[PDB]
Amino acid sequence: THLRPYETLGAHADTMDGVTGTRFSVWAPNARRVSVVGQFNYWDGRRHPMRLRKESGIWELFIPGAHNGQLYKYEMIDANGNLRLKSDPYAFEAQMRPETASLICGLPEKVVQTEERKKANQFDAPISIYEVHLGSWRRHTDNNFWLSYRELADQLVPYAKWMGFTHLELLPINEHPFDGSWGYQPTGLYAPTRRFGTRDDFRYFIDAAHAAGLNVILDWVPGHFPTDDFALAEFDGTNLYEHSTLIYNYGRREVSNFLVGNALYWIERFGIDALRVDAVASMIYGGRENLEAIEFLRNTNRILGEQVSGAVTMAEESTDFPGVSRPQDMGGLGFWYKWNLGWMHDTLDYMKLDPVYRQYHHDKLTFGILYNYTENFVLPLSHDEVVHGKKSILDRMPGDAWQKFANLRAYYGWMWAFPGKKLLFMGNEFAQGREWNHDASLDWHLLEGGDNWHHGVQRLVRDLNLTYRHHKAMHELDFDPYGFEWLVVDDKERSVLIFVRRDKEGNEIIVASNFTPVPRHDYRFGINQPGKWREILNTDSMHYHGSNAGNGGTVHSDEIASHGRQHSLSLTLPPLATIWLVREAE
Ligand SMILES: OC[C@H]1O[C@@H](O)[C@H](O)[C@@H](O)[C@@H]1O
Repeated sequence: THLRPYETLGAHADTMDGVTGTRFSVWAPNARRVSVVGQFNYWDGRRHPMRLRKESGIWELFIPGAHNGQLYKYEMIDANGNLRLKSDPYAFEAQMRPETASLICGLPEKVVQTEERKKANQFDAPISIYEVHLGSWRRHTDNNFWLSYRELADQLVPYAKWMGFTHLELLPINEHPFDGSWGYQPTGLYAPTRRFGTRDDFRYFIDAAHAAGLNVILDWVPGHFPTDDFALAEFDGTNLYEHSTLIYNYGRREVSNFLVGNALYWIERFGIDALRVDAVASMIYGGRENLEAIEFLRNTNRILGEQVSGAVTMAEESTDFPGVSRPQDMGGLGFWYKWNLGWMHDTLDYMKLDPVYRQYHHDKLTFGILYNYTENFVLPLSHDEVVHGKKSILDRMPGDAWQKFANLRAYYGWMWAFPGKKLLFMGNEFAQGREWNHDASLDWHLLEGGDNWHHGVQRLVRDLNLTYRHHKAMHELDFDPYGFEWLVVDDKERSVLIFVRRDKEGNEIIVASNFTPVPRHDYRFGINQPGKWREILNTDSMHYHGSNAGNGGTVHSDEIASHGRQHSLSLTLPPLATIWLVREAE
């Protein structure tokens, strides 16, 4: 009604007086007269004229014979007296490249969210996200054509599922005219792009993802106004959706309706489990504060939480605007999760340095625990990091080849144990050497031939995901100080960092990282829980083409004081590696 305007505006199928047809509604308070033109009219605007309404400003009409499948637009007389063809803002399907225009299809049946999908979005869940641009994941060999939604449901769902990810994150699949925007310069907010098939196909892709046990996070764009093809600027002749560089007018009721309404659309009518909002800073800009942007995010989040609890939202915000992932009543904004850009910048800068200069930059691996409780973090290695001459993640690493791969493997070992949910952009899991190209398939060829270093990283990421999801200690208490404790925080001259993760029932898994090529034998450190400890993950294993250094079985604790603790372990730490230890019941 007042929240889901997509249910009454646009083109919908109805039958009045007995006979069937479709009814068209468009919001335009100004503008002299408005008509519907399509395949049922010879595109003649003199035929079917619409009637405007007073206390809404909506032109409407019920055209008999006009059915699902035909194309249509609106021929209007702009409030300044101009003749302009407009596509429906609430178009559910469209046609890209060789034109622009709306379709008649109506709304899809609608999806009631199951309980396993709500459980998976929670703060106590393991959450590991595979971020993908549908247009450049893979391509057909012969001709370089895109995979359709249905082919992605048969190839991209099983892959993300086998690799052990819990979530799939899509770069924007709303209709957009150019591939170079990656989806962030949209023209139709309610239509899945037609690049990969119909909107029912997309719906089928989401069903398949649910059926495989994945949740789906969709990149959502309320921060970028349609500045293309004349799709939403000067709509009726006045600044309908825009202000008075082209930004939204979040102040108006109906505009806020068009945006909020779009959010319930994806979650209820496509079964989307979460929404991510980018450039939140670009939206809410202390002194520039756009009061109406801050309030729009707060109302969206509040309404979502009330109308579809179980679904959550995530945000990227680059100015440390306090309280991004906190309840509205204080700081506010009201997002469930926040991208940890600081950690991504810190660990990468650290990771980049010659292993030999790391002793002077230790503070880049520790500093992130100081503020881990001010926001609910996702640790993101996303698309922004591998474009525009920023190099891939693997090209950031130092040394000859084997060293770059050992470094990258150790980093993932660190990343997957650090408080925060995980996000990995496609191509990173097999260590692509080249930067991402939206125009081409990923470098899947690196994985051709006999077992190689890239298979090694790919196997690691899978074990990393599987292990991480098995042990509560690794995910239960990310956002509670009890969940993480330092064991060795100040071994700067050797670059060794050891800490513990802790589940609700007190169980500890020990994480040790060696960030230099020098292997450490008989490395002694204090523990809280004496007994028998055993490796469960070792990034230097030869299964990932490491050198296979390690502890080769159970190691018992010694009652020998160390680092202020009554008991200790003496271990091998493999070079440029991280390991995880679990305690054996006795
Ligand atoms: O089109 C398919 C092929 O395209 C190339 O650009 C990629 O590097 C290959 O890995 C891929 O398999």
